[PDB]
Amino acid sequence: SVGFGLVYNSVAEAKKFEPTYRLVRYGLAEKVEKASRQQRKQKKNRDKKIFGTGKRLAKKVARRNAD
Amino acid sequence: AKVHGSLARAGKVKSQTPKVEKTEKPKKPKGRAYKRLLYTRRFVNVTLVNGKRRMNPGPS
Amino acid sequence: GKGKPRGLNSARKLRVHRRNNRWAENNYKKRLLGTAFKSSPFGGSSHAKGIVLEKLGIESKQPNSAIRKCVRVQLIKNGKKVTAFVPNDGCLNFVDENDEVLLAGFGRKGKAKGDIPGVRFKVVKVSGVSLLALWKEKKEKPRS
Amino acid sequence: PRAPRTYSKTYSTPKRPYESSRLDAELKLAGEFGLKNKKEIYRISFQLSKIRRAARDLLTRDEKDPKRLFEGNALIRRLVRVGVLSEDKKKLDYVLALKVEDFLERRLQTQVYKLGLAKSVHHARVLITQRHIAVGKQIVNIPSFMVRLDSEKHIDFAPTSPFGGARPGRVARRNAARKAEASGE
RNA sequence: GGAUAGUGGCCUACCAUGGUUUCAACGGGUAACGGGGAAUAAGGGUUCGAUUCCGGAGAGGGAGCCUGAGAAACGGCUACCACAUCCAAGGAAGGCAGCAGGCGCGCAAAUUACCCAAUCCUAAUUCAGGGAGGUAGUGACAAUAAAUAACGAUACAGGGCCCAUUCGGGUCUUGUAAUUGGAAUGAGUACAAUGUAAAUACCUUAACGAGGAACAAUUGGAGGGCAAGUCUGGUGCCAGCAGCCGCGGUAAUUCCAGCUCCAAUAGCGUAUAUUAAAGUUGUUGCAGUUAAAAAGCUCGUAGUUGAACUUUGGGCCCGGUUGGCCG
RNA sequence: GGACUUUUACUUUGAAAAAAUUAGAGUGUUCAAAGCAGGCGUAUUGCUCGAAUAUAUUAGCAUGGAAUAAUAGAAUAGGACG
RNA sequence: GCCCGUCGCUAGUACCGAUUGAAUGGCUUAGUGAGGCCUCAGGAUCUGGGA
Ligand SMILES: [Mg+2]
Ligand SMILES: [Mg+2]
Ligand SMILES: [Mg+2]
Ligand SMILES: [Mg+2]
Ligand SMILES: [Mg+2]
Ligand SMILES: [Mg+2]
Ligand SMILES: [Mg+2]
Ligand SMILES: [Mg+2]
Ligand SMILES: [Mg+2]
Ligand SMILES: [Mg+2]
Ligand SMILES: [Mg+2]
Ligand SMILES: [Mg+2]
Ligand SMILES: [Mg+2]
Ligand SMILES: [Mg+2]
Ligand SMILES: [Mg+2]
Ligand SMILES: [Mg+2]
Ligand SMILES: [Mg+2]
Ligand SMILES: [Mg+2]
Ligand SMILES: [Mg+2]
Ligand SMILES: [Mg+2]
Ligand SMILES: [Mg+2]
Ligand SMILES: [Mg+2]
Ligand SMILES: [Mg+2]
Ligand SMILES: [Mg+2]
Ligand SMILES: [Mg+2]
Ligand SMILES: [Mg+2]
Ligand SMILES: [Mg+2]
Ligand SMILES: [Mg+2]
Ligand SMILES: [Mg+2]
Ligand SMILES: [Mg+2]
Ligand SMILES: [Mg+2]
Ligand SMILES: [Mg+2]
Ligand SMILES: [Mg+2]
Ligand SMILES: [Mg+2]
Ligand SMILES: [Mg+2]
Ligand SMILES: [Mg+2]
Ligand SMILES: [Mg+2]
Ligand SMILES: [Mg+2]
Ligand SMILES: [Mg+2]
Repeated sequence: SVGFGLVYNSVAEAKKFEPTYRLVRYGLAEKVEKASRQQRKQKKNRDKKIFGTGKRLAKKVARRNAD
Repeated sequence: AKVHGSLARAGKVKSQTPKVEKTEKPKKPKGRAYKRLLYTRRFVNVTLVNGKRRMNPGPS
Repeated sequence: GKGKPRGLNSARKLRVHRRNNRWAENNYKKRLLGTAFKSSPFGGSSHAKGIVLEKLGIESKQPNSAIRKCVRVQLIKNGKKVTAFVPNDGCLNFVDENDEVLLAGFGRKGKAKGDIPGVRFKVVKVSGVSLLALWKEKKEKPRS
Repeated sequence: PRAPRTYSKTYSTPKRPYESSRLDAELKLAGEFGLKNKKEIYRISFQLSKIRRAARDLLTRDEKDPKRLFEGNALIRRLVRVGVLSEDKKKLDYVLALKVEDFLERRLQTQVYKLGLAKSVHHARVLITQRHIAVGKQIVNIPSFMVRLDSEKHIDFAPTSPFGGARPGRVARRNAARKAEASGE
């Protein structure tokens, strides 16, 4: 079997010059799991509809339950 | 000519040729083996040179 | 020299005269007039799918006495109307009026086949399936 | 938008489809070197056809012309390599000769048979396709491998399978399971 | 002069009468985006190129314009035209010839999946984003390798061959066999590790996994062209076949079947197109008395074509490149 | 640097020239279609061959040739050199 | 023996043809003319003549 190997001058270097997924294989990194790449896309888009922070948008829609 | 001649007989003969079913036979080898069988037939053993050479004879 | 200019600048006349005379070629003129796209019941396309009007009983040309069994089809992309033949014994019992069918040519480049006068196409499928398969038994004719 | 994956076809088919003479002449070839296709002959006669074409073209050029001398000599040395062209006949007027059986004779299926190992050319086919016989420890399972000169000596069973040592087969070892179970405990 | 980034009838004002054309202008057609190229293999050609790269054009159709270095931009805006969606009827809102997916259209064409790991691109930027792109699913578009078996035993039969006065079978294998004989391998299934961004497959590899019930090859064809039967049964100018020639009206070598046989074989038939065959478009290279074809006749412009003759013979020099007999 | 040159066709050799495709060299992707790799050791801290060549014709450029075929020349001499 | 044309039947193609017939696409006269852009004005307001 032929492959390819690397060996770093120290483990401060390995953790910095390595792919983040490689460390995963090894046990030198937790798989920071995240939302479906499309869920994230959709989170972005849902956000574009809101100009500013928005807490002022929760309150004005709380006047809705008056009209 | 004529374009509205009878249609009743469509499928006549196929419908009335008495069925007989295929006879279960030995299986024939597929691939290279089959070309082999042909070679030993056509050339190696040889059968009859009845004047010339025959391929599908019956009641010769 | 009989005819054709032999000279060294006579290349224009030599092409023109060739352009000219190509027209006497059947398939060149068919091609360039676009006879396909214009005449021809199909588009110029390989097959065409139409709908079955009446079931015909075409009597064969001499010295052949028989009844040839066909279908008048009305091409779907077209409304062009066409009689087509239904190959193999029976098979007409497969079709019925108002059915969909697939028509292909007869392999005579235009031109009708044998003793069948007028017919330039043949059926290939019906109600979605394959006339051939229905003949054998590999398939069966769809509900409606 | 990604580069064309290039490809080529590797056969030609008989112009005349039902030539009784060609037809027999082809079958015996198969029957001899254990082919399964007419294509296995077709493929070769195609390989042949170009080589002739190359050579034909070369010959037209001037004797001692650069391309002719370059590519001509290249073609010759390569044919020599696999052992189609003999050493004497080393000057391409003969690659211009050169029939199909020459090629045929140099397949791994044919060589595996020629000396020992196989006994009958078909057993030769089956052994190869079945992960026995090798070149180095490099196992080869293509009957058309075409054996280079320095390799003829290194055709032999592989360090695996039985034959070339180390474990019998799954079915033998399955009968050893029907010996010590019935008669023993 | 004005306008433009800037040349220029680009536009305007004055003035003039020019510009193109049988060496085909101008007009029409195009089921026309141009190119690199593709298919066909004596050569000369013929046909094709929406389509992985380069150029150009477009974003439902037109025009207009803001921003900006760069757009006459459409995943920008404005107007009209055509579609068209939501409503509380007041109004508001859309532009898949991006990726997928749907309708329609038709002979005709796949997933509303995963990822930024690679290739690279962008930003304030090593980090974010990227349906660019890559991954996988669908997939007999094309192209490559090539399993469906391999070896011995026996039973008569043989042809070899020494002898043959005559039994014969005997050891060299030719193989057709209705009991036989053990060996082999992956198609699959699957620990495992490899693979991968994560998976899947491939490459490896424990455990399993072949005797005919199989892990059981097809597709056409068997009168001629054209490789393969004058078998048997059926039909009776019917039913069907047949590219073409031709078969079928009661012994069918063409139909419908069984048997057997051929060809190509994981592929083979059919339909349409085109290329070769085609020297049936002919420059290479056709034909024209009678087969298709010399204009009734002469003049004649364009076009093509067009006799011979003008420094040739002789002398000197240099240095190359193959090859010979010698090395 | 000054002062002036009858026109052309043809052919030669050369430059300018994108890649993929095509032809074709090298390399045993297990074979092959492909790909542009790969190969050697001290396989413990590296050594090293590559990633050719050809074609690319019409037009434009540049150079050699002076056969073949055009062109222009001096006759009311308004000729040629000085 | 061969064979020609009218006349008669079935089926198919194309032609002529009242309908000053119909349809789609490309330009286009005359009239009407949105919109943005340029320009003559304007001046809610909001400042130091300008906006
Ligand atoms: Mg994201
Ligand atoms: Mg934000
Ligand atoms: Mg004519
Ligand atoms: Mg009718
Ligand atoms: Mg339509
Ligand atoms: Mg002017
Ligand atoms: Mg005028
Ligand atoms: Mg003309
Ligand atoms: Mg177009
Ligand atoms: Mg084109
Ligand atoms: Mg193109
Ligand atoms: Mg198009
Ligand atoms: Mg644009
Ligand atoms: Mg659209
Ligand atoms: Mg318009
Ligand atoms: Mg726009
Ligand atoms: Mg855009
Ligand atoms: Mg309301
Ligand atoms: Mg889409
Ligand atoms: Mg869009
Ligand atoms: Mg398809
Ligand atoms: Mg990123
Ligand atoms: Mg930071
Ligand atoms: Mg994507
Ligand atoms: Mg099978
Ligand atoms: Mg079995
Ligand atoms: Mg069959
Ligand atoms: Mg025959
Ligand atoms: Mg009978
Ligand atoms: Mg019979
Ligand atoms: Mg039969
Ligand atoms: Mg074929
Ligand atoms: Mg010539
Ligand atoms: Mg002729
Ligand atoms: Mg005549
Ligand atoms: Mg005459
Ligand atoms: Mg002359
Ligand atoms: Mg040149
Ligand atoms: Mg190149």
